[PDB]
Amino acid sequence: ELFRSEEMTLAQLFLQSEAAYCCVSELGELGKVQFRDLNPDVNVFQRKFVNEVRRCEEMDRKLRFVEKEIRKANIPIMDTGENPEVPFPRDMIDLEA
Amino acid sequence: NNPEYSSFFGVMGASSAMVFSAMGAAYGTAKSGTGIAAMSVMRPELIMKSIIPVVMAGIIAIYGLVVAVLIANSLTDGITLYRSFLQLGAGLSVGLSGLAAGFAIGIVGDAGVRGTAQQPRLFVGMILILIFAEVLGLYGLIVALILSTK
Amino acid sequence: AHSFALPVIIFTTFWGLIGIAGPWFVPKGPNRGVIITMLVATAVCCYLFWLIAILAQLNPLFGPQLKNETIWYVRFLWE
Amino acid sequence: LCCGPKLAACGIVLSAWGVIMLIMLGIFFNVHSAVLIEDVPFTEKDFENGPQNIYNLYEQVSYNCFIAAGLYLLLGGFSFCQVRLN
Amino acid sequence: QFRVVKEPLGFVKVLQWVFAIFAFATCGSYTGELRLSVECANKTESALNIEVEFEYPFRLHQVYFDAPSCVKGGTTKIFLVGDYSSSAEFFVTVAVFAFLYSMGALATYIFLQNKYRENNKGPMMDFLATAVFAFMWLVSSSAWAKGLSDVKMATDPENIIKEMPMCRQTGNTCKELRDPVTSGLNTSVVFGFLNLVLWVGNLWFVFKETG
Amino acid sequence: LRLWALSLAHAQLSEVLWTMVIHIGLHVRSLAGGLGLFFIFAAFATLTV
Amino acid sequence: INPAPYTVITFPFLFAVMFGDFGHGILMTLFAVWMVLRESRILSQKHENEMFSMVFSGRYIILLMGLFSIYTGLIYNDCFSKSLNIFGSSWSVRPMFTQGNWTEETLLGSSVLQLNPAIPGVFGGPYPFGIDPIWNIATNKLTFLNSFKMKMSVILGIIHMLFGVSLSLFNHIYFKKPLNIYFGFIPEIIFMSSLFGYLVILIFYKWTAYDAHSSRNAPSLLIHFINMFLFSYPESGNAMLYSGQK
Repeated sequence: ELFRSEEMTLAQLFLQSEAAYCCVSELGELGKVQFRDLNPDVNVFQRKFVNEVRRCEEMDRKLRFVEKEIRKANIPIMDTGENPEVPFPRDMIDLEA
Repeated sequence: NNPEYSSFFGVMGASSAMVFSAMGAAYGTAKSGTGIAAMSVMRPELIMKSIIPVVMAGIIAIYGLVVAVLIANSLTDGITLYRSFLQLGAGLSVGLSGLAAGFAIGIVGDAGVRGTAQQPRLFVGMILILIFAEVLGLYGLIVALILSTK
Repeated sequence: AHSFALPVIIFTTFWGLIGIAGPWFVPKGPNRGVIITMLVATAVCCYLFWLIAILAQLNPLFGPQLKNETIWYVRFLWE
Repeated sequence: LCCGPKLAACGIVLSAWGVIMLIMLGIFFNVHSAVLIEDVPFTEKDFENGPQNIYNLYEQVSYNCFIAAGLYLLLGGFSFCQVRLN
Repeated sequence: QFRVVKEPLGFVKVLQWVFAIFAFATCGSYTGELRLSVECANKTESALNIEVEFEYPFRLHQVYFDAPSCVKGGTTKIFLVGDYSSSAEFFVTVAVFAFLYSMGALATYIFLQNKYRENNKGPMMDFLATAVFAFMWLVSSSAWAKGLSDVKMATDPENIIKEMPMCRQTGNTCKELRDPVTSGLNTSVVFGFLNLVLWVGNLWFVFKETG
Repeated sequence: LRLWALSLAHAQLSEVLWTMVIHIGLHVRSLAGGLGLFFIFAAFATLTV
Repeated sequence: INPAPYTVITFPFLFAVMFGDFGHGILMTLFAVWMVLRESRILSQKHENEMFSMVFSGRYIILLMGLFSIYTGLIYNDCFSKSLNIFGSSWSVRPMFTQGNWTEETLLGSSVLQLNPAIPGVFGGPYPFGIDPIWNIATNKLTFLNSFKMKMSVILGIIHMLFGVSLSLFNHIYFKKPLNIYFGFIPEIIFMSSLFGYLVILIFYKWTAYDAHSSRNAPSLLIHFINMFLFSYPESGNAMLYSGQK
């Protein structure tokens, strides 16, 4: 006996969307499950979640601008850590607002 | 006892070795330099990191000497008629092998280095093929040594 | 002067003992299998290449040569 | 301050490797009397008498290594002194 | 303190130190000479005085002597046999190492008594270090015994004269003049044997003291 | 045989480097022996690295 | 099949046999430990030099190569084209003027001369560890340092092709495909072994077959293989190896 490639197989998944937000958050926290696309013929922008996509984009742009400001302020970062501190509220939207 | 015109072939081999080796290294430096000039306008920060083929041309150069110093040290003012033709063959073989390896390494390096200026990550296969062209020169040095063995 | 049976015997027992005893003394673990494989592999490659290395000087078919300064020097050297 | 560690770490490692190399080499020249197995070339032409002058010449050859070894100690000292400046 | 000075450990350790600094020191500077003559049939070509010197590390294998060949006025060089610097070099080099370690141990005894009486752990280190040194002393004593016996029936003039290629012809008579003196060899092996047995005694005392 | 070739080439290039740098540094006088060893050995180090 | 666990070792030792220098291996291991002991200090640092990023990404590979280069340098008994007196000389050619019929022709004359292994009192057994330094001091050392290293590299490659072949049979065990094994794998192993096993056994036998007293009528090194493939077996000077080998 020796070590071959590992073992894994497709298993379906039912989940209510409201709890699915937190479900996929946790699944990504674990990092140990693949993902795939089940609706290939539809366009990426036709998935209708592009609203979340471009609001992510605009927070990204705002954060880039304040990053440039801080680089002009020449204030170094400290990296306190605590990597798992990303919660799941809708309060993030008006916080970034 | 021996016939005259003994050292002629030995010295001729010694000269031809370096002449052809230097000529190959010259063409290598040619192609490399013009390639760096070609790419540098848009990627000024890759210029130091894109300096591979020239030092490889210098490795064909250090090969030139290892063979030049060997043939020079073996040279004396007396030959048994066996080392004369031997030295000539060694010099011709090593010189032209350096020439051909320099030609290959130069043009392929120019093409590759001036091509990676757009796509960064393909850069490694350039060194792969380049140093295969270098192992060609290594084979040249091999035959030089086995020829000086006798 | 030197022997061949004594050196070949001592080193083959050394490396064979290393290889055979390798797997057993390791405690149970997930790193155990890979360690066993690399230990047996290094044992075998080292041992075979050592066999050819020691055979390199066995039953010579030709006698080396030397210089004349080397003649007198080696004559007045060891032994 | 002057002569920062960026341009002196190379000097430190070079001096360390050089002192160890030179000390071992001098040990080989002295103790082994420079057997041909470790050192073929010499500096003389006439050996009419015997090995005593060869041994003496190898003794002074082994002596010649100490000066360079101490020089490398001195270079390492200067390099480390420059590194200590910050 | 004086209590440990009166304790056998300090006196005993100092005793082995003085025995060693006598023994290996004398071993490192021994020397001697033996004399020979090859009084061939012709007085003009005969040899009456030959000197050959032996000295530390006792590498008899490259010792030699140049004597007239007695054939038409020639001369030949002949080299003795026997390589004894392996065992001897091992013994003296490791004896120097043991001397340095003895200096360190004595320094720890006299200056670091407080760090010596803590946890009774360093005594164990000293114990197995001395045990390795004692095993070494035994094996090197055996090697030196075999070496000195080999030297004993190697330096005998019968071996070299039967090695003399040109003494087989009539008229080539050759008598040893001054025989070699081997006081150094048996004195030194006696010194080493005393050191070995006394280090064994030290080991036993340390085994009885570390409790 | 190309592994053998690389090993051969390495051995001979190291030998010629030794004969070119270290062997030429051999003279009786200590005045230059203890001084020029600096630059000859620095050259050896740079060439090998 | 995952050949990676075996590759863990199979890479560094080839790197080492190619890289035949002890001291260079010491320097490589010095660099490797300088990187490894600075693991955390390098994790905190950012790899601005991407070449250094690749170098760090495989330290373990680097230190494996370093250790195996040290090992190869040790067993070669070569270090910057020099060797040190560790074991005995292992030749001990004392009789040259005596037992060998020579007195004096040195200096201007007899500059170079070969010695006869046949004469007794000149052989000191094989050198226990590594190449005998007689080759290091010798002038035509390269002539025969070719031959055994040639054969050595060949032997190595043959062994590797052997177990590499066996791996495919293992693969076919785990797929349960005897269709491609019955008229398949076994013929490959027979075809490969019949030639390379023959070559390696020929060489092991040739090594200890003959001695210095039969040197000037001994078999060649490789020409007999060429004759074997040529189908031509003249009896003139047939250097017979074992009885009935035809």
